[PDB]
Amino acid sequence: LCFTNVYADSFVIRGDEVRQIAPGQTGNIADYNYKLPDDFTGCVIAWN
Amino acid sequence: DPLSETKCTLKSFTVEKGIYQTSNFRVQPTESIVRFPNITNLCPFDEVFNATRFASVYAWNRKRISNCVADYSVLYNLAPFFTFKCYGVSPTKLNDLCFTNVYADSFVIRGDEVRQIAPGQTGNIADYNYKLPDDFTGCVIAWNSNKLDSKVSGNYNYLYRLFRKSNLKPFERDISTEIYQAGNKPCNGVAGFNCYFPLRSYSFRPTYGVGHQPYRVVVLSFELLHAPATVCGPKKSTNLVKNKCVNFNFNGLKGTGVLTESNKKFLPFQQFGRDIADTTDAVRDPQTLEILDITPCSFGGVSVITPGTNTSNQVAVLYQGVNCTEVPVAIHADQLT
Amino acid sequence: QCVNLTTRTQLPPAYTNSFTRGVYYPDKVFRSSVLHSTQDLFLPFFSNVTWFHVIKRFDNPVLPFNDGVYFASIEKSNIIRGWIFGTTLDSKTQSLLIVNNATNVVIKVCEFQFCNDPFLDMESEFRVYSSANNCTFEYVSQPFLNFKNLREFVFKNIDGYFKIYSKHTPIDLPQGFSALEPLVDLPIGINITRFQTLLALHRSGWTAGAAAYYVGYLQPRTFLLKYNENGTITDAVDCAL
Amino acid sequence: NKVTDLICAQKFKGLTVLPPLLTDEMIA
Amino acid sequence: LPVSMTKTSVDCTMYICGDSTECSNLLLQYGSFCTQLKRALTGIAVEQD
Amino acid sequence: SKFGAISSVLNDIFSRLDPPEAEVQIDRLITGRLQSLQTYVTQQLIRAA
Amino acid sequence: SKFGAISSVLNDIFSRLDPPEAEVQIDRLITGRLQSLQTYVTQQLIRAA
Ligand SMILES: *[C@@H]1O[C@H](CO)[C@@H](O[C@@H]2O[C@H](CO)[C@@H](O)[C@H](O)[C@H]2NC(C)=O)[C@H](O)[C@H]1NC(C)=O
Ligand SMILES: *[C@@H]1O[C@H](CO)[C@@H](O[C@@H]2O[C@H](CO)[C@@H](O)[C@H](O)[C@H]2NC(C)=O)[C@H](O)[C@H]1NC(C)=O
Ligand SMILES: *[C@@H]1O[C@H](CO)[C@@H](O[C@@H]2O[C@H](CO)[C@@H](O)[C@H](O)[C@H]2NC(C)=O)[C@H](O)[C@H]1NC(C)=O
Ligand SMILES: *[C@@H]1O[C@H](CO)[C@@H](O)[C@H](O)[C@H]1NC(C)=O
Ligand SMILES: *[C@@H]1O[C@H](CO)[C@@H](O)[C@H](O)[C@H]1NC(C)=O
Ligand SMILES: *[C@@H]1O[C@H](CO)[C@@H](O)[C@H](O)[C@H]1NC(C)=O
Ligand SMILES: *[C@@H]1O[C@H](CO)[C@@H](O)[C@H](O)[C@H]1NC(C)=O
Ligand SMILES: *[C@@H]1O[C@H](CO)[C@@H](O)[C@H](O)[C@H]1NC(C)=O
Ligand SMILES: *[C@@H]1O[C@H](CO)[C@@H](O)[C@H](O)[C@H]1NC(C)=O
Repeated sequence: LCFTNVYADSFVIRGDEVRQIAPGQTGNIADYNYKLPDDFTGCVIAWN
Repeated sequence: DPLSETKCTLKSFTVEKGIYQTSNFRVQPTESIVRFPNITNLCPFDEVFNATRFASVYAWNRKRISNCVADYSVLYNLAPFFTFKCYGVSPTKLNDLCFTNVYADSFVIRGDEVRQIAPGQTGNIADYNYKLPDDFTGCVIAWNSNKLDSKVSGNYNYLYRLFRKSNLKPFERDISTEIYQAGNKPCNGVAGFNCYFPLRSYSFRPTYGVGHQPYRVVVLSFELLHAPATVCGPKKSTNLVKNKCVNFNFNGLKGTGVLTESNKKFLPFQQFGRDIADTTDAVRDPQTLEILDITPCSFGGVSVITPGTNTSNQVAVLYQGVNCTEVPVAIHADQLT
Repeated sequence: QCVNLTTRTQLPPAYTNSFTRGVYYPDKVFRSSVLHSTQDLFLPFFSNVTWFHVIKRFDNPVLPFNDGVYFASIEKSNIIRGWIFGTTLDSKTQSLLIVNNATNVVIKVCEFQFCNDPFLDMESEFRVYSSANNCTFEYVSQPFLNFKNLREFVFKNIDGYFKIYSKHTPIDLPQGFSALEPLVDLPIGINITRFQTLLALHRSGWTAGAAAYYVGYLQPRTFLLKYNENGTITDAVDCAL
Repeated sequence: NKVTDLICAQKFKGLTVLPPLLTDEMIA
Repeated sequence: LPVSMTKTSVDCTMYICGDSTECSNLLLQYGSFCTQLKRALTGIAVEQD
Repeated sequence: SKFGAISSVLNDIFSRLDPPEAEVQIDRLITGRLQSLQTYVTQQLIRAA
Repeated sequence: SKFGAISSVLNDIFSRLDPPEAEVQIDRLITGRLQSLQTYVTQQLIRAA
């Protein structure tokens, strides 16, 4: 599939905050550092 | 203006002589009110979750939480994993809903058997020790217990059942330890073939793998009925307004309408009322105990009387079923016109 | 401690006909000038109800609790006091107990060392249970109270609760309609599979007043209820008669 | 005279009845 | 002999959704059923007269 | 009628579930109500004929 | 007609998979069969006219 543009948002978080980077999630990182919209489309890759 | 709305409804730039039904008018709400119970204590959540000395699967404890305030935000005081599945309700900050009666159950089970605590599952634990109904509403929480339920020789305080006469009805507890005879012979003996003692221990050893690790599980069972709602959540109240459009949240019931004093002979046990169309029509304020009648904001249809665009451009407007005094004057924006 | 009596005259239970009695409000919603349909545990219209009479005549048998109980009492001078509910009616299992004071009602649930014939005897004797094991639920409230008094009670035990509906009328059974208003909702949850009543007998052996009480059992049925201009049931129709 | 709250309940759900163009006097 | 029938009008949004706005937003995504229904009812109403 | 959803009122569906899952319930209720109103219109057309 | 579910026979589907999906498939079959009944009734009304 051919797309217009790709945005790569990179950050290093603790293990407990990994689930916070997801649609429909509430957390300190969600409301203070990084918020994802509900209609977000893409992928999230988190590795130790 | 009405002519442009007529053009948009007709999907044409020129309209002929006639009367056209364009849209509807309704008075848009102004303020917001919230009435919830007046209790101020906190629910015994911390006397079940931690529970140093804990329960077994075949004699699972049951706590009945009532007349308190429920704050589900204070749950992130444990190690992660916290599997956490709510059925019939979402937990994503939905602690803003009052509830009738809440049951709390708690037990330790094995690793691969945590999936068995769910409706529509068949398994040893599912049909021998604990079974949820098909249409269950509530939540299930699971977490690891290696740090607190580990012993060198393995703990024998934890047991489960493997053999019994038949399955279990939902929310049924079996404590019987009578022998289970299988083949043909009467048994009635302490041991022997077809003579089975219906209890087996877990024998949890830290040297085992993750799939064999003890998991501690708590199950919250909710109830929604025609009741005053004992348990509830931390939502602040608000002074109530009358004779004025207002969207409202009365003990968990959301609506929009004009709240007025009602003179319907409510009996002491009756909470709210209904009409012919099976809709709410009267509510009791759970802080002053006064019956209130609900009537939605004025609404109607609008028609545009116009001669042909080739003749003129001025129009007349007909509001259907309005007494020429209920036609709103509007302040800045309170109409869907 | 309880006493032994040998002044009883055994007699087979009598039977009579319940015409249209035993209709109660099934929900906590208000409806006016409406014909509604309900599907719940009711007492079928025109049914057998067992008749027990006390006046010597002394009857406190044990009766089952299949699904629910309809208890009527045509009475004067306030003989009947309360009830006991349980499975085995011994010390090994829990049981529920309701008694009326001179001006109070007390309800509590736990194991008992019941006698064979609990009873009450100006009264200063109350000989029901010889031992009070540890009890979970206790509750105290205002009293529930030619024959002139007609007390009607409906007892239900479903969904981990205990529903008591009651009605009182100043007057067999009278042919008429009278709905029952919810009065107690006590959430305990045992089986409750057999029950026995308690009356008051006073020494002259002993002399007991003329009292008649009626027992019936409920079944799942569909009913059509009529709500008048106010929220009062005026008539009902059984869709299975 | 021989041919004859529910209306309000129907109206509150969006179902309304429109009047005829010819009144009874005109038909008479 | 009967001649005329009662003229009725139906409001979509108040019947289907009621007092909910998000329901209206979803209802905008299901086509032009309401135009058809309103047009048919208006046709019947004119035919009566 | 519920048409297979969890309740017959929209506000309790929206206030008790996440938008991921409320859509199914709302869609099913909307489809049921649209079908009922369509049936009403068809019956009215036949009676008008 | 399966109407998009697993099998037309419902006694089979009630003894194959879990209640959470069996209820959904039974609901789908019920809706399809109700649609069939409505279509039959409407056609009968037109032929009766
Ligand atoms: C009403 O009846 C109850 C039931 O026996 C009485 O309660 C007892 O009261 C005495 C004195 O306070 C206690 O020692 C007993 O333990 C109570 N019984 C139970 C079962 O708890 C009560 O006294 C009576 N009179 C009232 C309430 O005025
Ligand atoms: C209510 O208590 C009775 C005990 O009297 C339980 O019923 C017994 O069930 C066993 C198992 O089938 C039978 O062998 C007994 O005969 C039953 N008792 C009687 C008197 O018939 C019953 O399980 C209890 N209800 C519960 C636990 O819900
Ligand atoms: C419904 O309630 C009204 C209000 O109390 C009842 O009307 C009263 O009835 C009593 C009994 O006959 C009269 O003494 C009062 O004068 C009535 N009040 C008024 C304002 O008329 C009415 O009877 C009730 N409907 C019933 C019981 O069917
Ligand atoms: C157990 O009780 C303590 C006492 O304050 C509380 O902090 C803790 O959260 C409780 N355990 C759990 C799992 O909530
Ligand atoms: C709290 O609410 C109850 C509800 O009936 C009311 O009786 C009481 O007066 C209220 N108290 C305060 C301080 O608002
Ligand atoms: C409309 O207003 C007039 C004037 O106040 C009043 O006489 C009449 O009864 C009203 N009609 C309705 C239907 O409210
Ligand atoms: C009185 O009845 C009880 C009931 O079991 C019995 O135990 C007791 O022995 C009886 N008293 C006498 C004196 O027989
Ligand atoms: C009531 O019981 C009697 C036997 O005592 C029986 O003859 C009669 O038919 C019963 N009535 C009904 C309605 O079953
Ligand atoms: C207290 O109640 C329990 C029921 O859980 C019972 O086993 C125990 O015997 C009771 N205590 C006494 C002293 O009877």
